[PDB]
Amino acid sequence: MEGPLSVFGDRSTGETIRSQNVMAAASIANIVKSSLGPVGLDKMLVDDIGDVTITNDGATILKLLEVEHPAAKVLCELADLQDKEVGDGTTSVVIIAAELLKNADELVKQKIHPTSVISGYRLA
Amino acid sequence: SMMDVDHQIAKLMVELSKSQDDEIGDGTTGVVVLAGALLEEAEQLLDRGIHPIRIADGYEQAARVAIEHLDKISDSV
Amino acid sequence: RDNKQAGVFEPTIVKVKSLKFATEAAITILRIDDLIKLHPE
Amino acid sequence: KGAYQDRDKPAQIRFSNISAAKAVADAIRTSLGPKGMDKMIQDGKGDVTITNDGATILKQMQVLHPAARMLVELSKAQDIEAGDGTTSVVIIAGSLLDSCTKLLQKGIHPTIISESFQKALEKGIEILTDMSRPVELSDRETLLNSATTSLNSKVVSQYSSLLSPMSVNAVMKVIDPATATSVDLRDIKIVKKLGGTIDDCELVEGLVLTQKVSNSGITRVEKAKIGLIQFCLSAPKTDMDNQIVVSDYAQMDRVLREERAYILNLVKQIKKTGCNVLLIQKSILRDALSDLALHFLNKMKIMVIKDIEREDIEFICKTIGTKPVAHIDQFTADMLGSAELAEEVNLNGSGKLLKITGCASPGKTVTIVVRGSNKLVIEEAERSIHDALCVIRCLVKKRALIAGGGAPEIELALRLTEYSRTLSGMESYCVRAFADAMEVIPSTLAENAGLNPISTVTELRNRHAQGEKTAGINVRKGGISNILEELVVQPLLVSVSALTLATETVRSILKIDDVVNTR
Ligand SMILES: Nc1ncnc2c1ncn2[C@@H]1O[C@H](COP(=O)(O)OP(=O)(O)O)[C@@H](O)[C@H]1O
Ligand SMILES: Nc1ncnc2c1ncn2[C@@H]1O[C@H](COP(=O)(O)OP(=O)(O)O)[C@@H](O)[C@H]1O
Ligand SMILES: Nc1ncnc2c1ncn2[C@@H]1O[C@H](COP(=O)(O)OP(=O)(O)O)[C@@H](O)[C@H]1O
Ligand SMILES: [Mg+2]
Ligand SMILES: [Mg+2]
Ligand SMILES: [Mg+2]
Repeated sequence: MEGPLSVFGDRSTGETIRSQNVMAAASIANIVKSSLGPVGLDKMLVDDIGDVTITNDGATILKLLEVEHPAAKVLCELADLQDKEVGDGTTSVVIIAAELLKNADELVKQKIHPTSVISGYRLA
Repeated sequence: SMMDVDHQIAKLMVELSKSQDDEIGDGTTGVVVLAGALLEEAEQLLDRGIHPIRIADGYEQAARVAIEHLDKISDSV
Repeated sequence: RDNKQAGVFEPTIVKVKSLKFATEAAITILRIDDLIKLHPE
Repeated sequence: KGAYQDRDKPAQIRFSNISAAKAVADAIRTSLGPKGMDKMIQDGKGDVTITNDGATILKQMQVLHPAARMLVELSKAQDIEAGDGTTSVVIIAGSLLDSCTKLLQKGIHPTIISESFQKALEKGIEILTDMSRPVELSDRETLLNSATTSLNSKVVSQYSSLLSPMSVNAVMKVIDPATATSVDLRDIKIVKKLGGTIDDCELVEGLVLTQKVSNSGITRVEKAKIGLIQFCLSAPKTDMDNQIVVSDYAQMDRVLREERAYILNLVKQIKKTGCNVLLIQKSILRDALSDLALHFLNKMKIMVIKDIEREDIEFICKTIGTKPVAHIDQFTADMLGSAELAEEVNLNGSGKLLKITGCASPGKTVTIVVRGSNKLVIEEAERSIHDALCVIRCLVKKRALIAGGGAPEIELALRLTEYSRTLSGMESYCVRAFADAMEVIPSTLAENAGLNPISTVTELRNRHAQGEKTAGINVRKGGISNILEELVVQPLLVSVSALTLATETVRSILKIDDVVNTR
C-alpha cells in the first residue's frame, strides 16, 4: 500500500485500534443495558422481512443481531457461552466484559502496560 | 523548482534549496544532500527509540559545533 | 434492602461463571494492539 | 576511476527489497517478548485471528513484496526447525538488511557483504555455543523454566502455572528420555473444545474422541475391552457388482431372515471375545453400521463409536494397544485393548467427549484438551502450547541452554564488535554492521517493556563487557539484572537456528539484482 508494508489491506495500530475495540464492545453492551433487572424492558427485532421477535434474553438478542466487528462478535459469543454453560446472566456477563474493557483501556491510555492490566484483572 | 513534487516534505526541501539560492546563490545541492543525510540518520536514531525532539536538539548542538569549527578553520582572501 | 430476607437469590455459579467469562473476554480483547483487515477476494 | 556501473536498477531492487524486509520486521517488532501484544487479522473471508506468533502473523497477512514473502518463508522454516523464535528470526533478518542499506551506500559489493556476514555468522555461532550450558532431561525444573519462558510471551501466561507442567509432561510421556534424539509432536494430540476457560485445560494420558456414541443408555464402561473394526457391520456386499434375484415369494422372507442371521452371527462373534467398546472405522461406499447391527450390539451391551477416521487409526492403536481388525475371522481377544474406563463425558452443555482413560499398554502417546471462552483465544492457546512443546523438542534435540532477556543478542553484538575491530579491512564494516543489527532484539525488548531503549541497551552492553554474560532485561524489576534469577532460559537451538536462517536468507536476498514480471 502507501506504506512500505505491501499487505493488501488496512492496518490500525495502537490507541486507534484499542479505542475502536472498546467502542465496539461498548456498542454491544449499550444495546442490551436497557434489558437488565426487574425494571428492564423488552426489545423488538425485525428480520428485514417483517419477522418479529420480542425478547429480554441478551443471548437471544446478540444471536439475532448481525454483528460485523470482531471485538463485538467476541462478546456475542461470550453471551452464547454463558447461555450454554449457565442459562442466566447472559446480559450481565456482556455488560461486565464491556465495562472491564472500558476501564482497562482507560488504564492503557494512562500508559499502564496491558500485561499489567491483564495480570491485575486475573488476580482480581 | 522545475520538479513537479506532490509530497509536502519534498516541497519543504524545494523551499530549503530555494532559500540557499536566495541567501547565497551556491550550495543549492549541498543543502539538500545534507538535509537528506541528517534525516536518514535520524531514521536509525528513531528506530533505537530516541525522541525526535532530542534528535533535533542534538543536531542543533552539533550544528553549532560545526559552525564554530568552520569559523576556526576558515581562511581569508 | 436485605435481599437474603427479601428472597432475591441467584445461583453462585451464575456470578462465578459470569466473572470468569467476562475476565477471559476482557483479557483476549485487551491483548490486541493491532489489526490487519484484508480486502476480500 | 573504476567501473562506471552504467545500471542503477540492481541498486534500486536491492534497496526496495531491504525496505520491504525492514517494513515487515518493524511491523511485527511489537509482538516480541513478554511485554509484547497480539495482532488481530481478519482474512478476506472474514476469519478472525488473534495471535502473538510471528509465523502465524506473517502467513496470515498476505504480504505482496517478494522480500516479504521470503521473510514469511524464513519464519516458517524457523517454526519447523525450532518452533520458537519465529519473530526474532524475522526481526534479525530485517535488521541485517537495514544494515546492508548503509553498507551498500558506503559502496561495498553485495558479495563482500554476504561473505562477511557468513564470517560473522560462524563467529556468532561459536560465541553462542560458548555461552551455552548443558542440560539433563532429568532436570524437570529446567524444563519447567524453559517452557515458562516460552509461554511468557503469549496470551496464555496467567495460566503458565498450569500449562508449563502439562507441556513438559506431554513430551516426557511421548519419548524415552534416555535414547530420544527428537520427538514427533503428532504423538501429542490437541483437542480444542469451546467452553470453560483456559484453566480447564487437561492432559489426558489415554484417548479422547469427538465422535459421538451411537448407543442410547450405555455411556460409561469400566474394565473396557476395545476393538477397532475396519470391516462393515451390514448386509453382505461383494467387491463385484452383486444382486439378489428374487423369483418366488418365499425368497423374500428368506432374504430378510438370512440377512438378520448374517448380522447376528457377526455381532455374536464380536461379543464372544469379551469386547464391550467397539470403534468402527468410517466407511464410504458401504454402510459400516446398519440399524440391525446397532440394535444387536446395544442388546449385547456394547458401546459403539463409528465414523472413526482412517487417519486416527494409527493414533488410536498407538494409544490404547488395539490392533485394527479388517476381517471378522481375525477378531479375537489378542486384538483388543484393555482400558480401565471409557466414558462419554459432557462439558457443561458445551459438547461431549469420549475419554478412554487407563491403559494396560499406554504406548508413548498423550492428548491435551484445550478449553477456552472464545474460538480466538482457544486457537492462540493451542498455538502457544505448540510453541512450548517445540521448545521442549529443541531441548531434547540439542542438550544446551542459553539465557534469555536479550542476553545472547547483547553478547553477540559485543563479541562481534570485537571481532570486527580485529578483522581490519572492508569486512570490518560489515561485521560491525552485523553486530549493531543483532543489537535490535534488546532494543525491542526494552521498548516493549516500556523502558528507555538506549539507556537499557547501553547498560546491558556495559555489564556484558564487565563480564555478566548472563545479564538481560528484567521486565519485572524494570531494568537490567541477572536473568537466570528470573528464570528466563531458552534452548540454544532456538537462537542458533534463528541466526543461521536469518543470515542465509539475507545472503539470498543480497544475491538478487533484478525483478521480472512473468507473463
Ligand atoms: N427482584 C430483584 N431485585 C433486585 N435485583 C434483581 C431482582 N431480580 C433480578 N435482579 C438482578 O437483575 C440482574 C440480572 O437480571 P436479568 O436481566 O433478568 O438476568 P440476565 O443477567 O440473565 O439477563 C441480576 O444481577 C440480579 O441481581
Ligand atoms: N575541482 C574540485 N575538486 C574537488 N571538489 C570540488 C571541485 N569543485 C567543486 N568541488 C566540490 O563539489 C561540491 C559541490 O558543489 P557543486 O555541486 O558544484 O555546487 P552546488 O553544491 O551549489 O550545486 C562542493 O562542496 C565543492 O567543495
Ligand atoms: N520473563 C521474561 N523476561 C525477559 N525476557 C523474556 C521473558 N520471557 C521471554 N523473554 C524474551 O522474549 C523473547 C521471546 O519472545 P517471543 O514473543 O517468543 O518471540 P520469538 O517467537 O521470536 O521467540 C526471548 O528472546 C526471550 O529472551
Ligand atoms: Mg436473567
Ligand atoms: Mg556550486
Ligand atoms: Mg516464543
